[PDB]
Amino acid sequence: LFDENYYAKAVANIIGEVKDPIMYKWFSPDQIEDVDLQMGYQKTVKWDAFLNANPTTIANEVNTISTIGFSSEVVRLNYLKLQYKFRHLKQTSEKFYTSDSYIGDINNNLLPFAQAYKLASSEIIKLINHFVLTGTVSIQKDGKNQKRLLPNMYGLLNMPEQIKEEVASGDKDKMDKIFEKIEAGLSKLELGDEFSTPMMVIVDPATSLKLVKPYACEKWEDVLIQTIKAINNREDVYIETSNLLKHKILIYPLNSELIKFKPSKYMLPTPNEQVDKDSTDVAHSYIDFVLGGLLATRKTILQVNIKQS
Amino acid sequence: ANPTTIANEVNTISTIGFSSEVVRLNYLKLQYKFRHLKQD
Amino acid sequence: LFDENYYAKAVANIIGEVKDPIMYKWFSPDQIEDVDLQMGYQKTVKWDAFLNANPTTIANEVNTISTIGFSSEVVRLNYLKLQYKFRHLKQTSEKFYTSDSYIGDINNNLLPFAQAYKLASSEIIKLINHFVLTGTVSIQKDGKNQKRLLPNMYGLLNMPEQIKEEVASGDKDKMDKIFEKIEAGLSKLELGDEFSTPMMVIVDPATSLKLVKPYAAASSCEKWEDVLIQTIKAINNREDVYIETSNLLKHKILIYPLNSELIKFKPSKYMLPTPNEQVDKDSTDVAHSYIDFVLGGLLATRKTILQVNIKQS
Amino acid sequence: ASLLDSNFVPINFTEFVQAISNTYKQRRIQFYENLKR
Amino acid sequence: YSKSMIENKVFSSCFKSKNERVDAYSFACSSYTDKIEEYLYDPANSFPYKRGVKLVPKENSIYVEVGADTDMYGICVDVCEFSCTAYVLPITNNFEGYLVTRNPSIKIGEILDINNNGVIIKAGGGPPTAINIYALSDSFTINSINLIKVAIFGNRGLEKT
Repeated sequence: LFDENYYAKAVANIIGEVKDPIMYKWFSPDQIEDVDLQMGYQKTVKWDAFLNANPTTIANEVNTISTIGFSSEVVRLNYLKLQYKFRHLKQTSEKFYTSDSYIGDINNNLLPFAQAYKLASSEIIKLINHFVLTGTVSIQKDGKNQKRLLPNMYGLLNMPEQIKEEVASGDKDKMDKIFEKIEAGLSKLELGDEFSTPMMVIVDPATSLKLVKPYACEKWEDVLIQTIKAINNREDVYIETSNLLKHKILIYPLNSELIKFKPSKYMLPTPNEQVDKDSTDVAHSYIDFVLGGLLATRKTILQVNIKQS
Repeated sequence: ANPTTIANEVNTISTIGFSSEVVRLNYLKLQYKFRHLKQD
Repeated sequence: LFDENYYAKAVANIIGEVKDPIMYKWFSPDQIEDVDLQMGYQKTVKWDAFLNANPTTIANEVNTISTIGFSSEVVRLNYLKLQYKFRHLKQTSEKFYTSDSYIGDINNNLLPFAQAYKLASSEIIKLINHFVLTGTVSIQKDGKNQKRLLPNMYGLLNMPEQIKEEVASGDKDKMDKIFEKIEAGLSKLELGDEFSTPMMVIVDPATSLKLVKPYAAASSCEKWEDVLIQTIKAINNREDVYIETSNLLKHKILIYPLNSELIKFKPSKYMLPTPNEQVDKDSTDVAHSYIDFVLGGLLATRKTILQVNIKQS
Repeated sequence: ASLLDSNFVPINFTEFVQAISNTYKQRRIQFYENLKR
Repeated sequence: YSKSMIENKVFSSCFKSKNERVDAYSFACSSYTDKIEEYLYDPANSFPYKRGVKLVPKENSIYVEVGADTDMYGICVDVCEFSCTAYVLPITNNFEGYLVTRNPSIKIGEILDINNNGVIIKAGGGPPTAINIYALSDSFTINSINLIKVAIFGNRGLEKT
C-alpha cells in the first residue's frame, strides 16, 4: 500500500506528531471503552441482581429456599459521522515549492500534505474536546450557529436528569452564595454505595480566580476540597480549569460504574481514501471523525451555572 | 484559444481541436471511334 | 509505470516523431543553458573588477600597494507555465473505431491518443518558436488578442534598449535606403570587448528575395547579400556571418551576435511540451489529456541587437 | 536516464518526466553535433 | 490593497472565531464539480478579490472588473498577484462564503445586493435586486475592511424592491 499511496505513507509517518486530546484528563483510564461503530445507534444492556427475602437457614430437611432475582435496563447511544475538507499541494509538485528551510507557498497559503493534515487534525481534536466537555458544536466565540445534533448525544454540561444549580446575577460576585449553591448541589448528589471514588471538578478561569481568595488563612478552594472529601470517603479531588467553559462549575466522580465514555474507535481524525485531483498542483483531502458516546447514571453530575444577566 | 496560465486552482482550460479532411481523386473513362479500311 | 499507464507508454513510444524546434538554429550551442524552474523568477549576478590606480613599483621596502575594486549587477528573469487540453479516444475503445486504413472517428473528429498528442505537441512547438522569436503569444494572423505576459519576459524582436531603425514607406523597395539604415544601425551597435564573434541575421522571405539581386547601373559578380556580409564583417573583426530566413518575421531584419557573453538563452528544462498525469475519464469512449509548457528566459546585454523595420503603410 | 536507452525502465511519473527532459536535451545536443551551416 | 499583506517583531496571539481573516479561504463550504475560471484583471483600476466581477472584453484580452449585480458574471474568489490573475466562480454556480461589504452593521438573514464596486450592501438601497443573496452572519470588521458570510444561489426571477 505504501508503495502506491503516498498520502497514506505521509499520514503514517506524521501521525505521531499530533498531541493527545486534553479530554483524557477528565476521565479515569477505566472509564473509556472503545466501540466499533461509525454512524448509527448502539443499545447497551445492564444487568442487576436483588434479594427477594432473607436467606434460608440450612438445618435438617428443607426444600423452600429464598430466591435471588434479576433485572435489566437498556440504554441507547447515538453516534454521528462528520467530515472536513482541506486543500494542499501535490506530491509531484512539492519539489517546485521546496524553498530554503520551508516548503509551500507563503503567498497562496498552500502547504504540503503532511503539515496540512497535522494542523487540520489538531483543529478537529480541539473541536472534539469542546463537544465532549459541553455537548454543543459551534465555531463562534458567542456559541451561536450551533450544529443541531441527534437525541441521546449529550456532553458533561448538558446531560439531562442531573443536579442543576443556578446562581443569580445579583450574587454573581458573592463566593459565599456560590459555595452555598455548591453545597446544596453536593447534598442533592446521589452516589449510593459507589461514593468511595475520586472526584473531578472543572471550573472556568473567572471561577478559578475567585477560588484563590481568602475564605470568608484558608482558601475557598481548600473549603471546597474539604467539602467534597466529606462526601467521597476522603478520596482524591482533582481541580481543572478550562477555557471552554464560561461561568460553569462541573463536579462528577471518576468511577466507571457511574459515568462511562464509550467512544467510537473512529472518533479521532482519520484520513479518507478519496483525494480530489486535477491538472493543477492543488489537491483536496478529507478527514473523518465520529461524535457521541457519553453515558451517565441519574443524579451523578452537579452543574452550577452563574447567571451574568 | 490562448493557453491557460496554471496558477492556484482552475478547471476551465483552453482546448485544442482536431479536424479530418477527406481527399478524393476521380478517374473518368473516355472513348473515340475512327474509320479505316478493312483488312484512298 | 509502463505496465499501468498506457498513455505514458504511448508518449514514450511516439515522442521521437516530433521534430526539433526551429529556434535552435538562431543560437550557438554554448548560448543555451537549461534551468530548473517552472513558474516564478530567478536572479543572476555578474561580477566585474576595475583598477583604482597605476601599478606600484616593487623596489626595496614598500607597504602601500595599489588596489583593485569590484562591482556587481543583478538581473531578474521570469518564467510562466501554460497548459492546453485535448480530447481523444479511450485506450480500450480503439478497436471499435479501427478501420482498414486508419484508426479513429472521421465523422466526429476523434483520434487515438498518440496521434492527438503528436499533433498537439507540434502546434505547441510552433507557438513556442513564435514566442521565442517575437516576444508575443497570439493565435491570430493579425497579432491582436495577445496573452498578457509577465515583466522581464522578452523576445529577440521586442527586447528593450536595443538599436531600432525604420525604413520609410516610400523607400520600401529602395535596397540602397535599406542598406543605409542597416549601416547606421551597425555603426550604432556597441559590442564592447566581445566584438570578435560571429553574427547572425534573420530576414523575412521578401527581404531574402530582394537580397539576391545584383548589386546596384547594376554590378556583376557581387550581390546585395555579399555587400551586407562585407559590411557586417567590417564590425565583427572579419568573423563569420550567418543569414537565415523565417516566415514568422514580416518586413523585419534582425542582427545580433552569436556570443554567449552578450546574449544567452536560459530556458526552463520543462519548456518543451510535457504530458500531464491527470486524464479525464467517464463512462463514454472520450477522454481528455493535458499538455504543459514553460515560457521565458532570454537575457541580452543592452545595445547589442539591431532591428530594422521596413514600413509598408 | 533517457528514453533513447531501451534498457531504461521508468518506475513512476516523476522519472518519466525527467526522462522526457533528458531526451529533449540529448536531442538538442545531437542536433548541434550534426548541424553544418 | 492586497491579500497576503510583512515582517513582524513578535508573533500574533481557542479554535473559535479564527476564520476572521482577510486572506481566509473564501469558500465556507466547498464542493468538487464547482467550476472555476481564470481571467485577467486591471492591476491599477480596482482590486477584485472577494468582489463581484463582470467580463470586459478589451482589445487585447478579456478582463474582469468589479461590477454591479445587473451585469455580474460571477464572484472573484482568489487572486494571484504575481501573474495578476483573478479566479472567478460563475454566477451559475452556488456560493457560500465571505465577501467584502461596506456596511459595518448588517444582521443575519437580511437580503443583500452587490453595488457598482462589487460590494455587498443592504438590498433596501433602492436598486432592483436581480440575485438571491442572504446574510448568513453578522458583518465583522478587520482592522479596516468589512466582511460578511453570504449565500448566493442564482438569479432572481422578478427584480425586487
